[PDB]
Amino acid sequence: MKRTWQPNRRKRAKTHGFRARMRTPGGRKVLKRRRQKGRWRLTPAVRK
Amino acid sequence: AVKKFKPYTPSRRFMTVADFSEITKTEPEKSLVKPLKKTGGRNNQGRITVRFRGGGHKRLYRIIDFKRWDKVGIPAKVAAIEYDPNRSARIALLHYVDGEKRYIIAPDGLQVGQQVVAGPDAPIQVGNALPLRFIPVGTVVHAVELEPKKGAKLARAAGTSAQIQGREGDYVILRLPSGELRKVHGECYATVGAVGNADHKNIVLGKAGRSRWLGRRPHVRGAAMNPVDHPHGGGEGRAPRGRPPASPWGWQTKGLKTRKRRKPSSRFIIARRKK
RNA sequence: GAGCUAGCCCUGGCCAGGGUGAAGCUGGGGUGAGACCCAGUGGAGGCCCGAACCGGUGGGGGAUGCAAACCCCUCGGAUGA
RNA sequence: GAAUGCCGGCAUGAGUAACGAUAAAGAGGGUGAGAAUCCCUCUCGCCGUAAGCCCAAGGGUUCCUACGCAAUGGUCGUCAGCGUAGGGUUAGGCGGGACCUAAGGUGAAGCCGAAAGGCGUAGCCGAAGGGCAGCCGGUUAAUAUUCCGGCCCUUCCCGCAGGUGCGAUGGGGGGACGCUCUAGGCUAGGGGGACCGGAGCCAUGGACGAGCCCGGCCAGAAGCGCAGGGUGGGAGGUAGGCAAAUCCGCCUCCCAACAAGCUCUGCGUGGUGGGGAAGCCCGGGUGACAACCCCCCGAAGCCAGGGAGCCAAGAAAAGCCUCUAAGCACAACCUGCGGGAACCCGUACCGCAAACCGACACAGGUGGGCGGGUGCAAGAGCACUCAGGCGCGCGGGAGAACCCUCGCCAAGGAACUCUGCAAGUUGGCCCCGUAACUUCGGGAGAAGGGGUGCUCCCUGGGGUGAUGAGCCCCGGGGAGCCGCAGUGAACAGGCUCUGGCGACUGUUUACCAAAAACACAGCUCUCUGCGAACUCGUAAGAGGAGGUAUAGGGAGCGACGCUUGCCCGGUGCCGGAAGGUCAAGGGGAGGGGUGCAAGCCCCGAACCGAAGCCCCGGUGAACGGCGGCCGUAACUAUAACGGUCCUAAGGUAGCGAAAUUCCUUGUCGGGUAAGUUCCGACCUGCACGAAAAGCGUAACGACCGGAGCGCUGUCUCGGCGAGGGACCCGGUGAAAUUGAACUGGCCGUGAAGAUGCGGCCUACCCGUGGCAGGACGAAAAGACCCCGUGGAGCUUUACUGCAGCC
RNA sequence: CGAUGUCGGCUCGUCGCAUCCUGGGGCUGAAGAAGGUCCCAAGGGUUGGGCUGUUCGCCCAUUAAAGCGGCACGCGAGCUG
RNA sequence: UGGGAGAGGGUGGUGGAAUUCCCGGAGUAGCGGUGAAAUGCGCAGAUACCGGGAGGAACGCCGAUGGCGAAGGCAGCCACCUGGUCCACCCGUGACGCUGAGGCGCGAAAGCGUGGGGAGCAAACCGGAUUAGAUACCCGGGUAGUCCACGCCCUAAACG
RNA sequence: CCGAGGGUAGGGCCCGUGACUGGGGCGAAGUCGUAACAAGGUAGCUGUACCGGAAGGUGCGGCUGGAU
RNA sequence: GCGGGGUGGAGCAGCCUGGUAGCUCGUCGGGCUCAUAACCCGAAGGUCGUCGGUUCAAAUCCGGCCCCCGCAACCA
Ligand SMILES: NC[C@H]1O[C@H](O[C@H]2[C@H](O)[C@@H](O[C@H]3O[C@H](CO)[C@@H](O)[C@H](N)[C@H]3O)[C@H](N)C[C@@H]2N)[C@H](O)[C@@H](O)[C@@H]1O
Ligand SMILES: [Mg+2]
Ligand SMILES: [Mg+2]
Ligand SMILES: [Mg+2]
Ligand SMILES: [Mg+2]
Ligand SMILES: [Mg+2]
Ligand SMILES: [Mg+2]
Ligand SMILES: [Mg+2]
Ligand SMILES: [Mg+2]
Ligand SMILES: [Mg+2]
Ligand SMILES: [Mg+2]
Ligand SMILES: [Mg+2]
Ligand SMILES: [Mg+2]
Ligand SMILES: [Mg+2]
Ligand SMILES: [Mg+2]
Ligand SMILES: [Mg+2]
Ligand SMILES: [Mg+2]
Ligand SMILES: [Mg+2]
Ligand SMILES: [Mg+2]
Ligand SMILES: [Mg+2]
Ligand SMILES: [Mg+2]
Ligand SMILES: [Mg+2]
Ligand SMILES: [Mg+2]
Ligand SMILES: [Mg+2]
Ligand SMILES: [Mg+2]
Ligand SMILES: [Mg+2]
Ligand SMILES: [Mg+2]
Ligand SMILES: [Mg+2]
Ligand SMILES: [Mg+2]
Ligand SMILES: [Mg+2]
Ligand SMILES: [Mg+2]
Ligand SMILES: [Mg+2]
Ligand SMILES: [Mg+2]
Ligand SMILES: [Mg+2]
Ligand SMILES: [Mg+2]
Ligand SMILES: [Mg+2]
Ligand SMILES: [Mg+2]
Ligand SMILES: [Mg+2]
Ligand SMILES: [Mg+2]
Ligand SMILES: [Mg+2]
Ligand SMILES: [Mg+2]
Ligand SMILES: [Mg+2]
Ligand SMILES: [Mg+2]
Ligand SMILES: [Mg+2]
Ligand SMILES: [Mg+2]
Ligand SMILES: [Mg+2]
Ligand SMILES: [Mg+2]
Ligand SMILES: [Mg+2]
Ligand SMILES: [Mg+2]
Ligand SMILES: [Mg+2]
Ligand SMILES: [Mg+2]
Ligand SMILES: [Mg+2]
Ligand SMILES: [Mg+2]
Ligand SMILES: [Mg+2]
Ligand SMILES: [Mg+2]
Ligand SMILES: [Mg+2]
Ligand SMILES: [Mg+2]
Ligand SMILES: [Mg+2]
Ligand SMILES: [Mg+2]
Ligand SMILES: [Mg+2]
Ligand SMILES: [Mg+2]
Ligand SMILES: [Mg+2]
Ligand SMILES: [Mg+2]
Ligand SMILES: [Mg+2]
Ligand SMILES: [Mg+2]
Ligand SMILES: [Mg+2]
Ligand SMILES: [Mg+2]
Ligand SMILES: [Mg+2]
Ligand SMILES: [Mg+2]
Ligand SMILES: [Mg+2]
Ligand SMILES: [Mg+2]
Ligand SMILES: [Mg+2]
Ligand SMILES: [Mg+2]
Ligand SMILES: [Mg+2]
Ligand SMILES: [Mg+2]
Ligand SMILES: [Mg+2]
Ligand SMILES: [Mg+2]
Ligand SMILES: [Mg+2]
Ligand SMILES: [Mg+2]
Ligand SMILES: [Mg+2]
Ligand SMILES: [Mg+2]
Ligand SMILES: [Mg+2]
Ligand SMILES: [Mg+2]
Ligand SMILES: [Mg+2]
Ligand SMILES: [Mg+2]
Ligand SMILES: [Mg+2]
Ligand SMILES: [Mg+2]
Ligand SMILES: [Mg+2]
Ligand SMILES: [Mg+2]
Ligand SMILES: [Mg+2]
Ligand SMILES: [Mg+2]
Ligand SMILES: [Mg+2]
Ligand SMILES: [Mg+2]
Ligand SMILES: [Mg+2]
Ligand SMILES: [Mg+2]
Ligand SMILES: [Mg+2]
Ligand SMILES: [Mg+2]
Ligand SMILES: [Mg+2]
Ligand SMILES: [Mg+2]
Ligand SMILES: [Mg+2]
Ligand SMILES: [Mg+2]
Ligand SMILES: [Mg+2]
Ligand SMILES: [Mg+2]
Ligand SMILES: [Mg+2]
Ligand SMILES: [Mg+2]
Ligand SMILES: [Mg+2]
Ligand SMILES: [Mg+2]
Ligand SMILES: [Mg+2]
Ligand SMILES: [Mg+2]
Ligand SMILES: [Mg+2]
Ligand SMILES: [Mg+2]
Ligand SMILES: [Mg+2]
Ligand SMILES: [Mg+2]
Ligand SMILES: [Mg+2]
Ligand SMILES: [Mg+2]
Ligand SMILES: [Mg+2]
Ligand SMILES: [Mg+2]
Ligand SMILES: [Mg+2]
Ligand SMILES: [Mg+2]
Ligand SMILES: [Mg+2]
Ligand SMILES: [Mg+2]
Ligand SMILES: [Mg+2]
Ligand SMILES: [Mg+2]
Ligand SMILES: [Mg+2]
Ligand SMILES: [Mg+2]
Ligand SMILES: [Mg+2]
Ligand SMILES: [Mg+2]
Ligand SMILES: [Mg+2]
Ligand SMILES: [Mg+2]
Ligand SMILES: [Mg+2]
Ligand SMILES: [Mg+2]
Ligand SMILES: [Mg+2]
Ligand SMILES: [Mg+2]
Ligand SMILES: [Mg+2]
Ligand SMILES: [Mg+2]
Ligand SMILES: [Mg+2]
Ligand SMILES: [Mg+2]
Ligand SMILES: [Mg+2]
Ligand SMILES: [Mg+2]
Ligand SMILES: [Mg+2]
Ligand SMILES: [Mg+2]
Ligand SMILES: [Mg+2]
Ligand SMILES: [Mg+2]
Ligand SMILES: [Mg+2]
Ligand SMILES: [Mg+2]
Ligand SMILES: [Mg+2]
Ligand SMILES: [Mg+2]
Ligand SMILES: [Mg+2]
Ligand SMILES: [Mg+2]
Ligand SMILES: [Mg+2]
Ligand SMILES: [Mg+2]
Ligand SMILES: [Mg+2]
Ligand SMILES: [Mg+2]
Ligand SMILES: [Mg+2]
Ligand SMILES: [Mg+2]
Ligand SMILES: [Mg+2]
Ligand SMILES: [Mg+2]
Ligand SMILES: [Mg+2]
Ligand SMILES: [Mg+2]
Ligand SMILES: [Mg+2]
Ligand SMILES: [Mg+2]
Ligand SMILES: [Mg+2]
Ligand SMILES: [Mg+2]
Ligand SMILES: [Mg+2]
Ligand SMILES: [Mg+2]
Ligand SMILES: [Mg+2]
Ligand SMILES: [Mg+2]
Ligand SMILES: [Mg+2]
Ligand SMILES: [Mg+2]
Ligand SMILES: [Mg+2]
Ligand SMILES: [Mg+2]
Ligand SMILES: [Mg+2]
Ligand SMILES: [Mg+2]
Ligand SMILES: [Mg+2]
Ligand SMILES: [Mg+2]
Ligand SMILES: [Mg+2]
Ligand SMILES: [Mg+2]
Ligand SMILES: [Mg+2]
Ligand SMILES: [Mg+2]
Ligand SMILES: [Mg+2]
Ligand SMILES: [Mg+2]
Ligand SMILES: [Mg+2]
Ligand SMILES: [Mg+2]
Ligand SMILES: [Mg+2]
Ligand SMILES: [Mg+2]
Ligand SMILES: [Mg+2]
Ligand SMILES: [Mg+2]
Ligand SMILES: [Mg+2]
Ligand SMILES: [Mg+2]
Ligand SMILES: [Mg+2]
Ligand SMILES: [Mg+2]
Ligand SMILES: [Mg+2]
Ligand SMILES: [Mg+2]
Ligand SMILES: [Mg+2]
Ligand SMILES: [Mg+2]
Ligand SMILES: [Mg+2]
Ligand SMILES: [Mg+2]
Ligand SMILES: [Mg+2]
Ligand SMILES: [Mg+2]
Ligand SMILES: [Mg+2]
Ligand SMILES: [Mg+2]
Ligand SMILES: [Mg+2]
Ligand SMILES: [Mg+2]
Ligand SMILES: [Mg+2]
Ligand SMILES: [Mg+2]
Ligand SMILES: [Mg+2]
Ligand SMILES: [Mg+2]
Ligand SMILES: [Mg+2]
Ligand SMILES: [Mg+2]
Ligand SMILES: [Mg+2]
Ligand SMILES: [Mg+2]
Ligand SMILES: [Mg+2]
Ligand SMILES: [Mg+2]
Ligand SMILES: [Mg+2]
Ligand SMILES: [Mg+2]
Ligand SMILES: [Mg+2]
Ligand SMILES: [Mg+2]
Ligand SMILES: [Mg+2]
Ligand SMILES: [Mg+2]
Ligand SMILES: [Mg+2]
Ligand SMILES: [Mg+2]
Ligand SMILES: [Mg+2]
Ligand SMILES: [Mg+2]
């Protein structure tokens, strides 16, 4: 049947993107937390 | 006078639609329509704040003129009578000798091609609008402002009307469609006559789908839910109310008055509504 | 976290073919005028049959599966909520 | 040494299951160390509304080529979506941006919030919607509306000519709209041709033929032709379109109206440019100066913003046209022509799938377009088939039990069983015919029947054309032929009677329930006078609703028919300016502490003092409730009648052994040979009953009962056959499980059900195919039950709070 | 209780005998025939239906007879549900 | 042709008396009801009185033993639309008449449907008396209905 | 070809019978009340509606076939 | 198993809180009436289910026994 992952570059970028993050106190704390851990990518790569 | 259908389907048995006989123009005046943002019952938070709404026909809002004192003394011809999906009543297209075009909700009997006019010295004729203080006592009237220069708020539904019962100082005493006796200010405008399309209540929707076209999503009973959802939720098998009948939010719904007690307008209501 | 799912919003698209024959309109009969009746035209409907499409009724298989809900046979809707 | 411990390694099951749709394979020739598996040929089969082709999304080099075979590939591998390397994606016109708006998002102003932040007019963002200029062919191993060729076009800048009151983010028009049905004329597409072109073919008994086979086009500016669409002209007045306005709107007057004129699209044609088959020969060459014509069918597409009907009444903004305003009229704009200018991103490949979502080269999921032919009434159905694409990445044998999918069956025909579950039967079209009942629609495809092919003959109407031929489409009559059989294959209702529930089409427990449940039109109660009630929110703000009592909220009942009785004492709700009670506050009789004292400080009765409660009324489609005992009639029996106790009042109509009846398979009747179910009755209704509605009800139902006919492998009762497995061989090779094991039967014993103890009995060692009695077999730290002063959901006149409201 | 799957049906049986039938007997209020009652006897046999989930039971039509019990109310790594 | 009487019918208006309710005043201990009473209402201020308002229904005197219509039936007043009828004159047509199975139309009241309306009255129903009982007569309440529009029903001691 | 009739399927009328059920007629001396005849002790009858063990009662309108 | 009950002939008070048995109907005697019912005037009948106990004293308070309604009998 239909599964749960239906990839969508726009959805992915407008939901977990860098700018979606910075617009929100909880989203900037994500980037902070992910930077502090040393995440190579702070955010999903999506090709556009 | 409503129109029946033969029982060629189960739902055509009782379905009745309006006869649309008073209608003369079958497409709206482009200069006076705007898009009607469909809400679906949701508010700016995105939340349903009126249950069971959405999914009805697309409509264009027809801009209705409720402050007829905007053009005192300028007669207008009644050009057409059109169908408005945003109200039970019909609407009349007015060509003013100004050249300006406006809609008003059509009173009962108004004929296309009569001059209508609004103002203190206007005739006491169906369709004319006057300050309440100049309409003779006993005259039925509609599109009544509730406060001066604030817009017609009362008597706008098909077949409704309000009767002038008497004057008292700066205020006239109106009997609203509910039968309430209210003091409305004499400078409030009102269009003489009753609103038309009185057969509007005699329409039998006929089937579930017709309720859906009107934008009315299906309505589920408290008794059909679980206690999580409703005071009347749950129970093994069916069940009476088991407590005084109540709304989903707990407050009682058989008799409990909800008008704010200390409302300032209480000073101006004379008799609460009948029946 | 509504890229699954549920409701709404905006904007598009899809529904082979066949059947039934409402109102109306026309003609004729009828009457004081009517109601009405007959034919023809007409083409209404949460109308019928049935693919796509949407379902998931019964049974069988499958059960370390082809599949963490599938396969086959049968069945519901298919201009509409 | 144990923790169903943790990490890792290696065992067992085992050379066992399995190797992923039963569409299908065989041979020959290549290559190579090696070939069922790679390449070529021939034969065979499978898809063909796809299993073919083109987009979009997503994927991200998977594309092409060379060289490779460790791993990946369920086997093999020389092959590959794999390893290495090189190559490959070309645009003013296609898509997106430098244009526009939609929901929504954001947001100068403004509002709100302890902080974070929440709103919000304009404006901005935002597309698969609006607007905007490219068609056909050739070329590469790999890109092509992108390169090239041909013929077209757009916008910007600059100049020239002519014209004009030029000029806008401002005014106005327009853009601009639904559903169903649908006319005329075309195009896409397709069928035919005894006409035109073509390498050839004559077989195996006949055919040198009006023979077979193949092909008979594509695009194209101006002009022209056909069919459509859009559109009145003038004048005067003018107070509206938030300035102006010659525009628009409104009024008036003259002429013009199925026209004409002007303008716009479609199709046709069109200079010109292309393409061009089978067959043969090695992707190409030929064919070939290829031919390129006639007729028919014909859209759902086009003309289009066409027409009619209907109600549920059907985006916005820009481009565009027009009006003017500042300004300016050396301007500026409009038109025609010319030269110049024209940027950024995408473009490979997969794309119903081995490249996307499913951990997999996974029988599942994935939106749009094209989807040919013939026959079957039609069709995107069904069978076969073109183009094109595949034979599903283990094979070879064998022909056991057993399993799956399928075929047939003597006699019987539901005897099977919880149940006709399953499987038969029925099945398309045309014609005859068709009951109770009904809300007059229906029930109805009721039921039940007859017909159905091929050939000859005669004949009626349509469409095209021309009125004719030809083509094509509907028919009517007659005479015949063959078979077991003519919807000869494939797709394609079994029917009837009778109950229960629900009116009905719909909805639901994604993944054990599709129902009698939810919803539903319809009925009633109730709240709401609009800054409505109600809902979300601390608020601002929203929804309600740009609605106004014929409206909006809440609740119950649930089409329709006939109806819906009695009780207001208790609870709720509504009404009640008295009385009772009542907190803060007012009041301050009267006390108290301290000081030399003025004073300071404390306590404090009467009395005044809201809502709420008490109290008085009302109120049932508000929560709800609607009795007991005893007696009585001239046979008996039964009690119309009576007595009394109690209640707020004692169940009315109608129904009743029922989705309700415990005793119960009640009793009687029907149906059967036989009926715990079924239907009809009776009524001592354990324990129906009137909007948690009562009783009915045509029609509807993948609901649940009962019966009958048809028909059958369901069964008496089983037999045979097919293919896929199971078995054997070669290749690959799992799993849960497992204290160790050298693991028998009985009768006893034992923590009470022993391979393991005792006694006896039996028994050479090791396998393979099979069956499931045992290993209290596996799986899951029992989901029942109990325990735990463990937890969670729900309720209430449990406690205590809080929101809200007063 | 770190699981001994719980009714009935179906299939497959096997054992007990307190014997339903069949074989052998004694007593009889056994004339015969046919019964009654007890004893011995487990070799074999012990039907097909209607009803209900039913075991059981009642009923139909037969029969030599339509036996009763145990095997985890025998048997779900055998099926049903 | 010219005249006349009439509650004949339909539509739209509209006038006063009265009952009820509501608001204001004034006012106090009962009112109401009956055969007599009780229920009921009343110090939360009833009854009686005055001013104001809302609303429905029926039209007093005229009124008669009267008038009109086919019957059912029709009564404040006004206007419109319309039916029948009688009288005079003796003008026209020239038997064109009578009756009437079926048909069609009208048809008091109650009753039904859909809206509206609702003061008084009042089946049902509740209560109070009476009563052996009193599912009645009497009293206090009281819902359909009585009223309007449209559509039905079509009955009668629809009688002279 | 037609054809007695046989068969399959579906209708229509009539008759007999049926658990049970409705009212009806009749039958010396059973039970309850007393509706009507007198103003029958509420004048009666009436069409209709609702109610009640039963006659009946009540509403609405009608009749005199009503007494005084 | 838990709850309530048994009293003139019928149906009910009195039991709690020990001394006293009461209400309606019925029954019997009388009246009225032509007569019956109604109505009026008088009166009779209950040792309180039964045995035991407490007590000065028991319908009453406490036990047992008898009978009669009511509620309950759930989890498999
Ligand atoms: N037992 C047997 C007798 O029974 C009937 O007689 C009885 C009547 O039926 C009763 O009459 C009642 O019923 C009638 C029906 O209308 C009413 O008129 C009348 N008012 C009523 O009183 C009357 N009460 C008693 C009488 N013995 C028969 O007729 C009689 O032949 C037979 O011998
Ligand atoms: Mg699926
Ligand atoms: Mg996943
Ligand atoms: Mg997707
Ligand atoms: Mg999305
Ligand atoms: Mg910060
Ligand atoms: Mg934070
Ligand atoms: Mg119709
Ligand atoms: Mg209208
Ligand atoms: Mg518009
Ligand atoms: Mg505009
Ligand atoms: Mg918002
Ligand atoms: Mg938000
Ligand atoms: Mg003032
Ligand atoms: Mg209605
Ligand atoms: Mg309605
Ligand atoms: Mg609804
Ligand atoms: Mg609703
Ligand atoms: Mg509902
Ligand atoms: Mg539920
Ligand atoms: Mg929740
Ligand atoms: Mg709640
Ligand atoms: Mg709750
Ligand atoms: Mg409840
Ligand atoms: Mg429930
Ligand atoms: Mg229940
Ligand atoms: Mg979604
Ligand atoms: Mg979803
Ligand atoms: Mg349909
Ligand atoms: Mg299925
Ligand atoms: Mg599904
Ligand atoms: Mg299901
Ligand atoms: Mg199965
Ligand atoms: Mg099947
Ligand atoms: Mg099925
Ligand atoms: Mg269908
Ligand atoms: Mg383990
Ligand atoms: Mg383990
Ligand atoms: Mg580990
Ligand atoms: Mg091994
Ligand atoms: Mg093994
Ligand atoms: Mg496998
Ligand atoms: Mg495979
Ligand atoms: Mg295969
Ligand atoms: Mg060779
Ligand atoms: Mg070689
Ligand atoms: Mg070699
Ligand atoms: Mg095809
Ligand atoms: Mg393919
Ligand atoms: Mg493919
Ligand atoms: Mg895209
Ligand atoms: Mg990938
Ligand atoms: Mg390899
Ligand atoms: Mg290798
Ligand atoms: Mg390999
Ligand atoms: Mg924009
Ligand atoms: Mg914001
Ligand atoms: Mg776009
Ligand atoms: Mg473009
Ligand atoms: Mg091309
Ligand atoms: Mg090369
Ligand atoms: Mg190309
Ligand atoms: Mg200009
Ligand atoms: Mg529509
Ligand atoms: Mg074209
Ligand atoms: Mg030729
Ligand atoms: Mg020959
Ligand atoms: Mg030749
Ligand atoms: Mg001018
Ligand atoms: Mg204006
Ligand atoms: Mg202006
Ligand atoms: Mg202005
Ligand atoms: Mg202006
Ligand atoms: Mg022209
Ligand atoms: Mg022109
Ligand atoms: Mg050549
Ligand atoms: Mg199309
Ligand atoms: Mg198409
Ligand atoms: Mg299409
Ligand atoms: Mg740039
Ligand atoms: Mg490309
Ligand atoms: Mg593909
Ligand atoms: Mg697709
Ligand atoms: Mg692929
Ligand atoms: Mg993969
Ligand atoms: Mg594969
Ligand atoms: Mg796949
Ligand atoms: Mg197609
Ligand atoms: Mg054929
Ligand atoms: Mg090919
Ligand atoms: Mg391929
Ligand atoms: Mg295969
Ligand atoms: Mg073998
Ligand atoms: Mg072999
Ligand atoms: Mg096997
Ligand atoms: Mg057979
Ligand atoms: Mg048979
Ligand atoms: Mg059964
Ligand atoms: Mg059955
Ligand atoms: Mg079946
Ligand atoms: Mg029919
Ligand atoms: Mg048929
Ligand atoms: Mg039927
Ligand atoms: Mg043939
Ligand atoms: Mg022609
Ligand atoms: Mg079918
Ligand atoms: Mg039943
Ligand atoms: Mg249903
Ligand atoms: Mg259906
Ligand atoms: Mg489910
Ligand atoms: Mg689920
Ligand atoms: Mg699940
Ligand atoms: Mg699950
Ligand atoms: Mg789930
Ligand atoms: Mg269903
Ligand atoms: Mg209803
Ligand atoms: Mg809130
Ligand atoms: Mg709030
Ligand atoms: Mg607010
Ligand atoms: Mg709004
Ligand atoms: Mg409403
Ligand atoms: Mg009926
Ligand atoms: Mg009562
Ligand atoms: Mg009550
Ligand atoms: Mg009360
Ligand atoms: Mg109360
Ligand atoms: Mg009370
Ligand atoms: Mg306090
Ligand atoms: Mg206080
Ligand atoms: Mg006080
Ligand atoms: Mg108070
Ligand atoms: Mg009270
Ligand atoms: Mg209720
Ligand atoms: Mg007796
Ligand atoms: Mg009595
Ligand atoms: Mg009471
Ligand atoms: Mg009952
Ligand atoms: Mg009752
Ligand atoms: Mg029973
Ligand atoms: Mg019964
Ligand atoms: Mg019951
Ligand atoms: Mg029955
Ligand atoms: Mg109820
Ligand atoms: Mg009916
Ligand atoms: Mg169903
Ligand atoms: Mg049953
Ligand atoms: Mg049943
Ligand atoms: Mg059959
Ligand atoms: Mg078989
Ligand atoms: Mg085989
Ligand atoms: Mg032992
Ligand atoms: Mg032992
Ligand atoms: Mg043992
Ligand atoms: Mg072997
Ligand atoms: Mg075993
Ligand atoms: Mg445990
Ligand atoms: Mg349990
Ligand atoms: Mg438990
Ligand atoms: Mg505790
Ligand atoms: Mg706890
Ligand atoms: Mg256990
Ligand atoms: Mg068992
Ligand atoms: Mg069997
Ligand atoms: Mg024995
Ligand atoms: Mg012998
Ligand atoms: Mg002897
Ligand atoms: Mg003897
Ligand atoms: Mg013998
Ligand atoms: Mg033996
Ligand atoms: Mg039994
Ligand atoms: Mg037994
Ligand atoms: Mg029995
Ligand atoms: Mg014998
Ligand atoms: Mg046992
Ligand atoms: Mg057992
Ligand atoms: Mg099992
Ligand atoms: Mg079992
Ligand atoms: Mg005259
Ligand atoms: Mg006159
Ligand atoms: Mg006082
Ligand atoms: Mg009259
Ligand atoms: Mg004279
Ligand atoms: Mg004379
Ligand atoms: Mg004469
Ligand atoms: Mg003559
Ligand atoms: Mg003469
Ligand atoms: Mg007649
Ligand atoms: Mg009448
Ligand atoms: Mg009437
Ligand atoms: Mg009715
Ligand atoms: Mg008395
Ligand atoms: Mg009585
Ligand atoms: Mg009564
Ligand atoms: Mg009564
Ligand atoms: Mg008379
Ligand atoms: Mg014959
Ligand atoms: Mg014969
Ligand atoms: Mg014969
Ligand atoms: Mg006698
Ligand atoms: Mg007697
Ligand atoms: Mg009487
Ligand atoms: Mg009498
Ligand atoms: Mg009388
Ligand atoms: Mg008399
Ligand atoms: Mg009564
Ligand atoms: Mg009765
Ligand atoms: Mg009685
Ligand atoms: Mg009675
Ligand atoms: Mg009465
Ligand atoms: Mg009369
Ligand atoms: Mg006694
Ligand atoms: Mg007694
Ligand atoms: Mg006592
Ligand atoms: Mg006496
Ligand atoms: Mg008396
Ligand atoms: Mg005694
Ligand atoms: Mg005693
Ligand atoms: Mg004694
Ligand atoms: Mg003593
Ligand atoms: Mg004693
Ligand atoms: Mg005693
Ligand atoms: Mg005793
Ligand atoms: Mg149990």
